Amino acid sequence: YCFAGKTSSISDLKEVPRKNITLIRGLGHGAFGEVYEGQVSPLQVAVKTLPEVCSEQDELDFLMEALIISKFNHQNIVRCIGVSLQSLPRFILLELMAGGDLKSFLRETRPRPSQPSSLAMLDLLHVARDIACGCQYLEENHFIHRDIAARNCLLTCPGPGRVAKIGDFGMARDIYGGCAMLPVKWMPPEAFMEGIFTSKTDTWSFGVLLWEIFSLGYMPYPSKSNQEVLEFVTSGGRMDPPKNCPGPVYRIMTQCWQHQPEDRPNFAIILERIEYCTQDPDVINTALPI
Ligand SMILES: Cc1cc(-c2cc(C(F)(F)F)ccc2O[C@H]2C[C@@]2(CN)c2ccc(F)cc2F)[nH]n1
Ligand SMILES: Cc1cc(-c2cc(C(F)(F)F)ccc2O[C@H]2C[C@@]2(CN)c2ccc(F)cc2F)[nH]n1
Repeated sequence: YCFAGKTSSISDLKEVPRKNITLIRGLGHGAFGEVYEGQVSPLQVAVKTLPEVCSEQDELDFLMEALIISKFNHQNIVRCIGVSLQSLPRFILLELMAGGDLKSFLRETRPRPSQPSSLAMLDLLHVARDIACGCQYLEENHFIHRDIAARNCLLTCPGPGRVAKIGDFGMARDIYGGCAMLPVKWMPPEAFMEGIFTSKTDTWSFGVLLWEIFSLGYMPYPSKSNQEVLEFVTSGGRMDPPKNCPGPVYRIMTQCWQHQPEDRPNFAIILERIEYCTQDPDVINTALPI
């Protein structure tokens, strides 16, 4: 694997003795295996596991994740603490995000008649700004994530002062299973039509993510199916604003969704435009829907 002008190696990872690792509680499922809260000797960690019953192709997939995530050095990308590959099942140790994934956080935190005043519009911009920062770092380093979505984002803590980061790279690794598994609802025309991926691919996906954030955890093209989206988008159809979404934010989503890739902004521009949205009172004083 190459990144930042260097070729990484399996030895360059930090092997953590298995005896030092201790699993605390299950946290969900990954693309393939499972995930746990853990402790290393007292360091709080997250542990991605590789099933023992796995293919020899899956083993190599697992290693690649570790190598990929290890060469990143950015505050908006989950840190890789190390690996425990010499023992079975093979572990990958990663930064722990107490806020959990973003999609769930948005759904769990939707303002409701019981407790409406939970989140504000300014909080959503910071999350979007956080992810835009990471994507720019990837673009600057010529890495194409190719699966920018709320489900692959994590939060350090649920309360104020949370930071959002990109937490999963299973897609970039797989391309470096099938059609019904393709994230069609997050991809531009040239991706699901031709299989072309660039930094302007991630620009389109970030627009969908933006829509996810200001719909507060909704599913893109809610009532539509994958193929209905596939025909909707190629025809020039685009999603409507999320409920109460301020104009200048939606205007970012619509530029991210330009049909031709060269008509979409890069992440330097998106960031700048997003920061500008944090500077408009009429934007950050808009109330969220219940
Ligand atoms: C690498 C890492 C995972 C967690 C994590 C932490 C917590 C808690 F709040 F309890 F600490 C809860 C869930 C967490 O991820 C779980 C949800 C999963 C599994 N689909 C996930 C989501 C997005 C993603 F990008 C990677 C994931 F693995 N932290 N770090
Ligand atoms: C290609 C593209 C750029 C944008 C864009 C998006 C946003 C938003 F806030 F919405 F993110 C804001 C500004 C945008 O371009 C503006 C910066 C300009 C004008 N100097 C620009 C720069 C380079 C270029 F090649 C075309 C340009 F028009 N969209 N598409």
